[PDB]
Amino acid sequence: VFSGSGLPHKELAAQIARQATVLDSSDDFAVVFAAIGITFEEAEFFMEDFRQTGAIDRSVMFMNLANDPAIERIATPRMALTAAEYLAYEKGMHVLVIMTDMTNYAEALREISAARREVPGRRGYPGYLYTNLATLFERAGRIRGLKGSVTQIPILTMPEDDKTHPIPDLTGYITEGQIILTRELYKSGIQPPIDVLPSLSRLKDKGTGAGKTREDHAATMNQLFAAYAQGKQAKELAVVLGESALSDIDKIYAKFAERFENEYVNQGFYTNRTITETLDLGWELLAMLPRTELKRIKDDLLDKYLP
Amino acid sequence: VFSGSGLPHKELAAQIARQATVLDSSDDFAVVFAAIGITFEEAEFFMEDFRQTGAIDRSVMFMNLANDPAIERIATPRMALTAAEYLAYEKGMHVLVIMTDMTNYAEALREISAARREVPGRRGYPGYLYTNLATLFERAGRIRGLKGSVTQIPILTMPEDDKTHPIPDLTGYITEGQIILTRELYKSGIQPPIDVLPSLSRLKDKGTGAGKTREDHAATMNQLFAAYAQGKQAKELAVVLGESALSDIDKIYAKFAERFENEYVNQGFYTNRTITETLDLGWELLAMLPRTELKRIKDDLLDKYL
Amino acid sequence: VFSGSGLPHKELAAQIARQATVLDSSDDFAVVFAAIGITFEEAEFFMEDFRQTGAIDRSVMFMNLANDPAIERIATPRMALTAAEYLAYEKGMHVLVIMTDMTNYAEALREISAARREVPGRRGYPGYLYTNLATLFERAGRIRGLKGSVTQIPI
Amino acid sequence: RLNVNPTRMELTRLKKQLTTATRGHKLLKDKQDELMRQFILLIRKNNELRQAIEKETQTAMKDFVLAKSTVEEAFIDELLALPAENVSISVVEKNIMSVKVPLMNFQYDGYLHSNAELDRSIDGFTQLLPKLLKLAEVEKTCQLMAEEIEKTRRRVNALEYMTIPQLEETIYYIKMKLEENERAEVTRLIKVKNM
Amino acid sequence: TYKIGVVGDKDSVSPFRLFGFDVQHGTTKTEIRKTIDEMAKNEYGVIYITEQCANLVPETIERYKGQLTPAIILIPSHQGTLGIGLEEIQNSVEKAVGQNIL
Amino acid sequence: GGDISEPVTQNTLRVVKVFWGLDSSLAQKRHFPSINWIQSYSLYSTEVGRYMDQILQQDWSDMVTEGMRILQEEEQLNEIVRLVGIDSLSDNDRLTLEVAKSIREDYLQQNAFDDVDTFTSREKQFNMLKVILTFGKEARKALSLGAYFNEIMEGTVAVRERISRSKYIPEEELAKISSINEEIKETIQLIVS
Amino acid sequence: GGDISEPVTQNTLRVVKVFWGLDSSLAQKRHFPSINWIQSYSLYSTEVGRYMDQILQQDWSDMVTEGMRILQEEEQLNEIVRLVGIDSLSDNDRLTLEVAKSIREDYLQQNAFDDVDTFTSREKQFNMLKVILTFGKEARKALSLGAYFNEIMEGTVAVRERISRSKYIPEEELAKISSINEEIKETIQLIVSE
Amino acid sequence: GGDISEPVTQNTLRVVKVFWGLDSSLAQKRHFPSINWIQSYSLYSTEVGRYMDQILQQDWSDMVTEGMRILQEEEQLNEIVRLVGIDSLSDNDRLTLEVAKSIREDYLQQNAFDDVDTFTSREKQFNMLKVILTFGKEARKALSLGAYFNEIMEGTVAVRERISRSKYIPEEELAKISSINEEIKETIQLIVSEG
Repeated sequence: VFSGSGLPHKELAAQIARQATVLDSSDDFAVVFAAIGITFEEAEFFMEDFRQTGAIDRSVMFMNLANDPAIERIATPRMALTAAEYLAYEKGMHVLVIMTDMTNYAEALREISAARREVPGRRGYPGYLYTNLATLFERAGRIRGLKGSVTQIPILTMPEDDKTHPIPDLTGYITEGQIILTRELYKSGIQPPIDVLPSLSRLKDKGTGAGKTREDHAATMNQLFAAYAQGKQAKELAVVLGESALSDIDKIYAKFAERFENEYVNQGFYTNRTITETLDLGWELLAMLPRTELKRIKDDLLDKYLP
Repeated sequence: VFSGSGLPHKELAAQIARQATVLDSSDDFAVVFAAIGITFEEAEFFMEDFRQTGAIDRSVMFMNLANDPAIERIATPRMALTAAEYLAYEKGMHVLVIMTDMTNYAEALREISAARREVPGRRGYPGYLYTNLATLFERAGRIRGLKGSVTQIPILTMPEDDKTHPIPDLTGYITEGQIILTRELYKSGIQPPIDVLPSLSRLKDKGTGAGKTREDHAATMNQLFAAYAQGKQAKELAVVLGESALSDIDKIYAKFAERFENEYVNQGFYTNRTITETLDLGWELLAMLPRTELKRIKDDLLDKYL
Repeated sequence: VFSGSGLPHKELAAQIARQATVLDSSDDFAVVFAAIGITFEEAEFFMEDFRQTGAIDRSVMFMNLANDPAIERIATPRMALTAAEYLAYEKGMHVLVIMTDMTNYAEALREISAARREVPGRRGYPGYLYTNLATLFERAGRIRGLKGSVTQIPI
Repeated sequence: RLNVNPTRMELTRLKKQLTTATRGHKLLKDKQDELMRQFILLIRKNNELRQAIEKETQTAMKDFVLAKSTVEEAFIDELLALPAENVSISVVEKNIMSVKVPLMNFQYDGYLHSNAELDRSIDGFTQLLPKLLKLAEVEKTCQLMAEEIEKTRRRVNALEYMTIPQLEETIYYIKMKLEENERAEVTRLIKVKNM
Repeated sequence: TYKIGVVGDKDSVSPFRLFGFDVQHGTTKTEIRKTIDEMAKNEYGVIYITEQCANLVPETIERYKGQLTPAIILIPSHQGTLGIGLEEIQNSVEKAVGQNIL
Repeated sequence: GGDISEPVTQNTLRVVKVFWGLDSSLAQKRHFPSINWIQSYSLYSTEVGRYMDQILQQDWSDMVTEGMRILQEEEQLNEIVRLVGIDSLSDNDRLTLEVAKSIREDYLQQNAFDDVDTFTSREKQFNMLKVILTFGKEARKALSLGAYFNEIMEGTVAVRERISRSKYIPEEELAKISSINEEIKETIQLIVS
Repeated sequence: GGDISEPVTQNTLRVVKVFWGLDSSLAQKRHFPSINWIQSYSLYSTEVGRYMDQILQQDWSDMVTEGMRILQEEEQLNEIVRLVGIDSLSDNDRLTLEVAKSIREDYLQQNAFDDVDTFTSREKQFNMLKVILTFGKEARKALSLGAYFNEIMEGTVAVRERISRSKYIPEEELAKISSINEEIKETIQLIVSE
Repeated sequence: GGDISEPVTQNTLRVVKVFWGLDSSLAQKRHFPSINWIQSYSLYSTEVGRYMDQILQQDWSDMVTEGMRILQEEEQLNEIVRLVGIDSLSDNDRLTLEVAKSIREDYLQQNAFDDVDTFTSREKQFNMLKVILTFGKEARKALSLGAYFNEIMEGTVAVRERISRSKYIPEEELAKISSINEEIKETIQLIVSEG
C-alpha cells in the first residue's frame, strides 16, 4: 500500500485484514504484524482493532516503535517473515504479513551505509537497497505440496508524495502491483482514497474468471478503467469551461467519474462487499454509457448482464 | 548535424558523402568518413553503400564498432583528422570529414575518465568535454597560401532530443551553426527531415554570391525562409479559426508551407540536386505567391528568373 | 531593505544615512556605514555624498570593495558592528548601522567555504549561512542599564 | 504548482507544453476578438429583427382573435389543419470562425368561407413566415456564437491565470530540484575519490 | 428536411396549423418541457414559443441554447410580450461585450 | 522513475535498432500494449515494409505510413483540442482525429489475455488496418463533395461499431472483416445522397 | 521559501497527527493567523468532534463539518469567479461566498494583539460559529421564498457587522452573541415580505 | 539558451554598471540591435543625460526620459491590448502605441551593415529623436480639439515615412531631418481646418 503522511493507510490495512476470506471455503488468516519505527498511536490503532475483532488470538506481533533504536528496524521485518514462513510452510497456516512503515526500514538501512561511509547510491541510499528489499518481499507465496501460504501486505509512505523516490520506486519493481492512496481523493472524502489508475495487481489475471470469480470480471474491469480515465479527462475540461460546450458523451463520462469515485470507490472502511455486489455495481455505472462506447466488452456479455 | 535515436542520420551521412563535391573540376575532392561506436549493421550499410556507388574511390573510411575497446573509440576521430590534415595541408586536397556518432565518442570519454577515477561532471560527462570536442572540431578550415582545405560534418544524437544536453550544447559553442533533424518531420514522411527554422549556417554568406553560386541565392533564401515561417503560421490559424477566417493571401502561404515540405526539402535520400536545380525549384515555389507579395525582391531578379 | 540589480537601493542607502536622526537631542546619534564587496564607483558615491552633506561628521565608514580578498569582505561587517557596539554601549550613543551588499557577503562566504573543502547546502551556499548571518544581525538591540542602542539596516 | 514526477523526462516535456500554451494563448485572443467583431453586427440585426417580428406577429394575432370572435367557433376549428399546405425546414451548416452556424431555408411540398377580415388575418400569418425564419436563423447564430465567445474567454482566463503560472512554477521547481540533487551526488563522489 | 413546432395558447398560435407546423398548447411547466424535449429528440428544426409559455420553463430553454438544433424562438401572444426575448439579447450581449452598443 | 534519460536506456538505444517505448499514461488507461506510437521507432520498418508488401501483394508500406502520419498529425492536433473546443475543429481535421481514434482503439489496443485477441496474423492485421484507413479515405471523399462531418458520423455508428469488434472475431472468419469494408463504401454512398 | 518538501518538514509530518500549514499569501493579505484551511489537517478532528459533542451536548461535529464544507465549496466557486466573473454566479453560489467570507473574516481571522480577540473561549467559539451558520441557513431559506441575493445583503447590513464584532464581545456578555440569532431571523423574514 | 540566470551572467551584473540584454524574440523579426529596452539599464544614464544637457544645451535628458516613458507605457498598454482587446483605444493610448512603434522602428533599429545607419552621431541622434517626439506632441495636442485617430494617420502617411527614413539621411545633410520636424506642424493643421 503506497501512501503518504496523513493518509489513512492504517484503516485500509486493518479493513482488508478484517474482511479477507477466500471463496470456495471458510478458512482463517493467521496475520503477523511488524511495526517498524511507527508511532504509538499508529501501533495502538492496530492492536485496539485486533482485540475488538478477536484477530489478536490469531496473530503474532513484532513491535518496533519510534522510541525504539533505529538499527533494530533492520532485523525486525526478517523476524516477522521468518515467523510467517514458519507458520505457513511448517505449521500449514494461511499467513498474512503486515509491515509498516517500510519507509522507516530503508532509512535505517541508509543510516548504516552512511556510517560505514560506503559508496552511496541514489539519494544517499545504498547500492544494494533493491536487493535488500528483494530479500524481504520475495519471501511470499505458495509452494508445491504444502497447504500453507504467506500473503504479504507491506506499507510505505512516499516521501514528498513522490512515486519516483528510491523507496516507492524500487519497491514497485519488486512487488506484484501496488495500492496507491492519494490526498486529492482523501480530501474529497473518498474512503478508502484509492486512485485506481496508478494502482496495480500483477496476479489478477489468473485468479479471476469462471471458477474463480464471475465470468464478466476482466471485461468490466478494463472497461471501467477506460471509462474512468476518460471520465477524469472530461471533468478536467469541466472546471476550465462549461459542461454544455463539450460533447454530451464526454458529459456522461464526466458524470460517470463522479459516480465512480463516490459510489464505487467510496464504500467506507466498514463495508464488506461480496464480489457479486461489486461487479453488479459496475454494470450500473457502465449502464450510463451507450453500448457503442463499451468497446472493451464482448457483445455476448453485453446481452447478458448490461441493463 | 543534430539528430536523435530513430532519426535517419545514417542515410543522410551516406547521402552527403556521395553527393558532396566542388563545382570547380580543378580541385581534388576527398571524403574522410569516421564511424564511432557504430553497430555492425549500419557500419556495413556505410561500407556497402560506399562501394555500390563507387564513393570509396574518392573516400577514406574509419570504421569503429560499439563492442570494440573504448580507447579505439576515442582514437578513431583523431585518426580520421590526421589523415584529413595530411590530404589537405600537405597534398592540397579539399577534404570533407564526416563523423558519427559523436555521442558514442563522448560515452567512451566518460569510460576512460572514471578509469582514472576522475569526478563528473555536467550531467555525467567530464568537465573537459568542451575542450575535448574542440581539440578535434577546431581542426578544420582553410590556411593562407595553402591549396586544399578541411571541412567537417560531425553528426551526433540528442538524448531524448533536447538541445540543452551537454553534447549538442557545447558543440554549438565550437561550431558555426547546425543542421537539425526532427522526429515530427520524419514521422510525417519528409526525407530528409531537416527542420529549416531552427537550423543555421553562420558562414553561408561567404560561400554564395556570383562566381560561387547564382546572384539570386541570398534573395531566394531569405524569401523562402520568411514565406515558410508565415506559411506554417497561417496553418495553425486555420486549425483554430477554420480556413474561412483566413485571408486569401494567408491561404496561399498555408499551401506554400505544405508544398515547401513535400517537394523542396523532401528530396529523398537517393535524390541528388545541383545548386542550380535547387535554386530554380525555389522559384517554382515562389511563383505560388501573388505578384503583389513578390515586390520584396529586386525587380532585376524577378525578371531574369521567372 | 530587499532590492535588486539596477534598482536604486544605492540612493535609498545614502538618503537614509544623511537624514537619519532622533527627536532625542542634538548629539547622541551616529551612523556606521559598512560597504561590502561593492564596486569602487558605488563606494566613492557613498564617501563623497557623506563629505558633501557633512554627514561624515557624525558617521564612521568601513569601505570594502569587490576586488578586495573574500575574507576581508566577510570581516567588514563584524568590524562595523564592533565599532557600533563600542560607540553605543561604551559611549552611550544611538548608532544606526547601514550594511550593503549582503549578497556580496554571501558570495564571499560561499567562496571561503568551498576553499575549505566544506560541503555546501541549498543552492551552493554554506549550510551555516543562517547562523553566520545571525551572528551579525542579532548584534543589534538595546541593553538594560545602558544608554544608547544599535540599529541595523542590512541592504 | 502541478503534481507530477520530478524527472528530467517530465521537465523537458513540460517546457515544450509551456511553449504550446503561450502561442495558443494569443491564438485564442485573435480568435476571440474577431469572433466578437462579427457578433456585434449579428446582434444588431437580431434586435432589429425581433422588435420588428414581435409587433407584426402581435397585430396579426390580435387581428385573428378579433376576427374569429365574429365568426362561429366551430367553423374556425375545422378550417384549421386543412392544412392544406406543408412547410418544413432545410438546415445547412455554415462556419463562422470555427462555429457551427445554421442556414435555414423554407421548403414546401383555406375554406371557401374564409371571411375577408379572417383572410386578412390568415395571410397576415403568411406575410410573417419569411421574417420569423431568419429571426430563428440570426438568433441561433448569435446564441451559438455567444457561447463560443464565453468558452473562448473562459479558456483564455484559464490559460493565463491557472495553466501557464502552474506550468512556469513547476518547470522552476523540477529544474531546481535536479540542480540540487546533482550537487548532492557530485559532493558525495568527491569524498569517495579521496578513499 | 427538418420540422417546425409551435407552442402557445389557442387564440394566438392556432393559424400556424395552416402551414403544417406541429402546434400544441401547454399550460403547465411539465407539459411544455416535455413537448420541447420530445421535439428535440424527434429532430425538430425550429420551435416558436410564446413568452407566456417560455416564462414557465426557462431551465430547459437554456439547455438547448448551446445546441445547433432545435432553435427556440420567443414569439409574443395576442396580449403582447413579457420582454424576455428582447432582454435575452441583452443577456448575451453583456456576457460577451462589456459595454453597450445595443 | 520511468525516466528514459538514464544510462541503461540511453546506452541501449545506441546499440539497438528497435525501440518499444512504454509509458505509464497509457498503462493506467489499460491501453495494452502501452507502446508510445510517437516516441517509439524501428529502423527495420523500411525493409520490413517492402518484404510484407511483396508476400501480400498489397501496398502495405503505403498503408503503414499513412496510419503513422495520421497519428503524428493527431499529436499536433490534440495540442489545440486541449485548448480550444473539439467541435471548433475543421471537418477534414475532425475526421483525422476519429480515424486516429480508430487506430488507437480498434488496432493499437490488444489484450494479451483474450484468446482471439492474444494473437493476430499478417492477413488479419492487413484486413483490420485496411478497414480503418479505407473508412477515413471514403469519408474524406464524401466530405469533399459537400457532406457534413456530423451527418456522416450518425449514419456510420452501425459500421464503426463493427470495426471496434473486428479485433474479436476468429481467424477463420477474415471474410467477416472485409465484409465491413465494402459496407462502409455502401453506407456513405446514400448518406451523400 | 516556505517549501514544505524540506526533509525536516517531511520527517516531522510522519510522526505528528496535526499539521498547521502557514501560508505566505495569507500573511501578505494580513489574514492572521495565516493558516491554510485547505492544506492543513488534524487527525484528532474525528475524536475531538465526539468529545465536544458530549461536553457541550450540542452537535458541534456537524457545525465544523458544514463550516469546512462551505470553505471547501468556496474554493471551487472562486476558481469559477476568476474565469467567468462573480456576477455569473447564481444567488446560491454568491451567498456561499458571502458566508465563507464571514467564516474567514469574522471567525478564522484572529488578531493575537487585541486584548479581547487574542483569546476566545470554547463557548464563544460555539456562539460565534452558530451565529455565522445561522445567517447562512436563514438567507438560503429566504432565497427559497423568492428573495434575491442582493436584497439580503442590503437588508442585513446592521446585523452582518454585529456578527463581525462578536469576537470583541467579552466572555461576561456571551448572551450578546446569542441574541444575534434572533435578530438574524427577524430581519431576513422581514426582507422576504419587503 | 539565453538564460541570464547563468552563474557567469549573474556574477557579472554584480560588478558591471551597464546592462545590455538581448532578447531572442527581437533577434528574429530582425530587430537589431536586439537589446531589450525594458530589462536593460544603465547606472550612468542619469549623469550622461546631464553631461549631454550641456554639450547640446538642450533638454536631452528630458527627451530620453520621455522616450523611455513612452516605451514603458507601451508595455502597460500592450497587456491592456492582450487581456481585453484593442478597444477602447481612447485615441491617446493608441497614439502612444504608434509613437512607441515609431521609436522602436525609426530609432531603436539600426543596420550595422548599412553604410550610413551603422553610425549616427549625437548631432543626428538628437534631431531624429526630436522629430519623433514632436510628432507625438503635435498629434496629442490636436487630438483634443479636435480630431479622430485615423484622420491624423491618413494625413500623416508621407511624413511618417520621412521620419522612418531619417535614419538613412547623410550626416552632411542633417538639415533635412530638421525640415521633417516642422513639416509635421503644418500637416495636422491642414486637416484640423478643415476636418
